[PDB]
Amino acid sequence: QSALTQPASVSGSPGQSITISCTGTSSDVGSYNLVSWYQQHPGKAPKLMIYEVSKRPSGVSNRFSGSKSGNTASLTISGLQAEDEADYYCCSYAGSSTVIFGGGTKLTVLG
Amino acid sequence: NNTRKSVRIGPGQTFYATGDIIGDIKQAHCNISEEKWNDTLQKVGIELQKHF
Amino acid sequence: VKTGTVEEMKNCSFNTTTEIRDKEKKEYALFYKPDIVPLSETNNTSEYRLIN
Amino acid sequence: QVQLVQSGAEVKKPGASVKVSCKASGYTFTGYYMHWVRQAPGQGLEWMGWINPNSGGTNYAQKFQGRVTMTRDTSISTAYMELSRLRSDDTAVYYCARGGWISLYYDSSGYPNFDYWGQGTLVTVSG
Ligand SMILES: *[C@@H]1O[C@H](CO)[C@@H](O[C@@H]2O[C@H](CO)[C@@H](O[C@@H]3O[C@H](CO)[C@@H](O)[C@H](O[C@H]4O[C@H](CO)[C@@H](O)[C@H](O)[C@@H]4O)[C@@H]3O)[C@H](O)[C@H]2NC(C)=O)[C@H](O)[C@H]1NC(C)=O
Ligand SMILES: *[C@@H]1O[C@H](CO)[C@@H](O[C@@H]2O[C@H](CO)[C@@H](O)[C@H](O)[C@H]2NC(C)=O)[C@H](O)[C@H]1NC(C)=O
Repeated sequence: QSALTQPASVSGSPGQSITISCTGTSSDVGSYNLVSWYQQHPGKAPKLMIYEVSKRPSGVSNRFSGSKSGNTASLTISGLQAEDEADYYCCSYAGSSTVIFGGGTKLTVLG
Repeated sequence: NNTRKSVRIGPGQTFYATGDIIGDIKQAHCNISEEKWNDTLQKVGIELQKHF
Repeated sequence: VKTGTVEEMKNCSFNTTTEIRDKEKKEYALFYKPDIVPLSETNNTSEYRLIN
Repeated sequence: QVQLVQSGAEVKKPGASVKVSCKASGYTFTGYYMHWVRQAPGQGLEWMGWINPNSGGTNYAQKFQGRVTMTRDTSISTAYMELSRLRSDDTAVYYCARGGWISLYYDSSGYPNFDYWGQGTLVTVSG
């Protein structure tokens, strides 16, 4: 389907700031502020990391952040550690009471 | 979030009507502020106390 | 409706004349209950009429 | 704390029908929607649909019209998903998620924020 286009993979060293983009048409993410980023380790169920791209969840550290501009959202991670080695997905609201998930990526830690 | 249909009857004239409904069914509603309404009611009451 | 059910609307079907002066086809539309009235004293719940 | 559990495992013949049960505890079952998602091995997870346990209304995405039916039991507070016409590519995992709050004044079905998940259930079609 015409899901959200997303890159393949990224990398970064510990203590470095790295951002990952996720974009879609105006109807998917442009006309609405409903976006969410999900972290998924192998085997275990995914866990969400942000509400509406801006409001942080309870019990989640301040290392992660996210911001939307135009027709693309960006998830930024500051102070990389070994706990960030997992898959990241972007999902949003597609209109007519539907939810669409992105392709997803994998994050690697140098060293 | 209703949507419109297009039924054509007679020469060059159409009648519109509601067709399908997309999205969860909810109820229309109206909203007023409580404190402001109560203050206005009390003001009107004290103004009416002069006549009664 | 596909998403559920609504109590304030009824799915009424009736025959309407097409662009041809004498030719009828079936059509459907959703109508609000206050605009719907039982037709006659005969208690046939499948028949209704507009309030007109 | 809030807990969600599902069945252990299920195996069925190709073209057959399967059923999955997901149960919740720690919160009122009639106060929130329930989203169902499917994840293929090593591929992007797909969203199937959502179900409202109050009136029984459900909605599904395209490519699944009439092939999947979702219902619930309010007395025991469980959600059942039935699928039919299985295909060889249906070997995947299924998860149930807790979505937004039922307000009865403003729509909240489309909000994609769901936090509490379960261990899921694995389905395979060897054939
Ligand atoms: C309230 O109701 C209105 C009326 O129903 C509703 O408007 C609808 O919005 C949806 C958007 O989700 C429209 O669907 C799209 O229509 C365009 C044509 O204009 C299609 O090209 C789209 O399909 C393509 O893109 C999709 C996503 O990019 C892909 O998934 C798909 O495979 C195609 O590539 C898509 O169908 C719909 O057309 C309108 N309705 C009308 C009558 O045009 C509105 O969204 C509702 N609002 C709420 C909050 O419920
Ligand atoms: C209201 O009832 C009418 C029938 O009286 C429905 O129209 C039919 O719907 C079925 C299933 O979608 C179609 O196979 C028929 O072709 C339709 N008939 C006509 C004349 O178009 C209508 O869908 C019902 N309303 C809603 C909201 O479902």
